[PDB]
Amino acid sequence: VDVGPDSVKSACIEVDIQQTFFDKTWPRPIDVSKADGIIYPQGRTYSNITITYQGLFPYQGDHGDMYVYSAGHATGTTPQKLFVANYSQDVKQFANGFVVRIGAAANSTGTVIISPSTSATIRKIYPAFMLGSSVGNFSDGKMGRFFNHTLVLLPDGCGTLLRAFYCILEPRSGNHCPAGNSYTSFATYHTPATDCSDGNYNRNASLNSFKEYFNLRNCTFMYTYNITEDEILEWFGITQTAQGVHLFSSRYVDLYGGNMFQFATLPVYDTIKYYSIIPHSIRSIQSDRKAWAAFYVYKLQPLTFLLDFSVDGYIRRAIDCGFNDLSQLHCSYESFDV
Amino acid sequence: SQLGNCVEYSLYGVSGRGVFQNCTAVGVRQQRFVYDAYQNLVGYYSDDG
Amino acid sequence: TQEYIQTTIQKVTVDCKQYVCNGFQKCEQLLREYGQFCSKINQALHGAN
Repeated sequence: VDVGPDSVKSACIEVDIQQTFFDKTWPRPIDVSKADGIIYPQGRTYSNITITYQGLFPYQGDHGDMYVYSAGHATGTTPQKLFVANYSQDVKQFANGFVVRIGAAANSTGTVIISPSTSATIRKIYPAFMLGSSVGNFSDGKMGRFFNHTLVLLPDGCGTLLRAFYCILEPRSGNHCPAGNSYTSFATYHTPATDCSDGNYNRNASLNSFKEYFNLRNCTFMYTYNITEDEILEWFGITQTAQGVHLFSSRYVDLYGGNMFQFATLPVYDTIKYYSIIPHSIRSIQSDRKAWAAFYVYKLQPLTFLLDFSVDGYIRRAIDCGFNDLSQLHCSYESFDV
Repeated sequence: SQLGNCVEYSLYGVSGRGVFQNCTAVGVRQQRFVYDAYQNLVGYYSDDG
Repeated sequence: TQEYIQTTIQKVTVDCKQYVCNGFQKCEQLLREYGQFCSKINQALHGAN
């Protein structure tokens, strides 16, 4: 698949990694009683019943891994260096997949990470992921390099589309790029000043920044999904079976409720073993920095849950039957009230 | 065309015998097949709407 | 005349899931296809106790 032209820049934008600024404690563990993180049973629905169900669920009380994106460095009206967390090097085992809590803090007053004394209203931002079968290091020894075909889930268009592609990422050799000099971390970015016009959003802004660090080769697919903009908390999930990689989301079926339904299957058949968060930095001017909501990643495992299906079929309440002894009791009677 | 009758059915691979009735929707529409607490099929969203 | 009248029996509960499968996940996976077997064992003994 033709995924557009290669970047023609001789250098990448310099990336400043300062993890201290991203070491925040904003815990939002899975609350199963509020049905957080639940992927709806896939081939069917139920109405007005309480039953146990076996499937891939996050654990009750799991804090997950918090990630937060920030504004880059600036001087007045001229954005400079990107500002990121050490995320690209933090490679996790995929296991059975994961769910992501996105935009939970939206509408709250938060912090601009790059400037701790500066407050701003928190806005939802979508996570970017890099997933694959094999990992290792880059030319200078830093980790986070993926080999062969890598699945990249890269939101773009200032949060209006999700772009999913499976391709070989060939590190570019220019300045601050992964096969070049003075490399730290790759990162994606968009520049609101030119990319997020009220009308014409740049649907390739994040793709184009990704392309500055890597050449995309042998892409087997590139798919896009549309996202209507809002500030609503949503869940995203990813799993993998013999049929491919399954992408789940709450926004196309249960927007306000949060249950996740499958929206896509990707033809990715090698086993995903590793994943990482692609750090993203927004090249805002100094005078227009926003607070971006943190997202939380929680791992899935084959658990039995007690699921309370409402008349309209949504799961609003659940019990993690292995959480504690009290939970085991509720599950054995298949009821929330014993 | 056969509401109220006992019919054999095969709905997207799901089969058995039963009687269909026109009624108020419950469950998630997108999931097509509505099951009860004993895992019987108890409702269905048809492609005719 | 001596007489003994039994009024109780020893009360016993069983961790049915452990009894049957000993912590093995493959077994537990197959055990699930027998329905809520262990719930029945536990409830019957709970009532008996």
